[PDB]
Amino acid sequence: HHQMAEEFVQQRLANNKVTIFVKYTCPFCRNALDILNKFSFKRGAYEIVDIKEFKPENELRDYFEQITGGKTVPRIFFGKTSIGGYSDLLEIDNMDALGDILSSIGVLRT
Repeated sequence: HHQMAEEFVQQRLANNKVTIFVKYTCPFCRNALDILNKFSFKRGAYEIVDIKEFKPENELRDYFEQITGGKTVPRIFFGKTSIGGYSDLLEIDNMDALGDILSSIGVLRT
């Protein structure tokens, strides 16, 4: 009668994969996606997850808070590890560390 938010999130994560959880309209979502969309990924190594597929929204917010420290999208995962949100990603990009991190975690098409 009820999928748990924890299962919804964790089923979509993998060790060598970037997963970003978004909503259709979320302006930091687009901004985040634009960063990631600069790169070409291996097959199955990048997934954009529409959180409107999960109800109730508050259960998924509460779970994101427990494992990422924030409630609202975008929520970005490099492997099974939470990176946080848009300004977290922007910070990595601005330091020019993002390409190296993406290389290390095995997601880039070469």
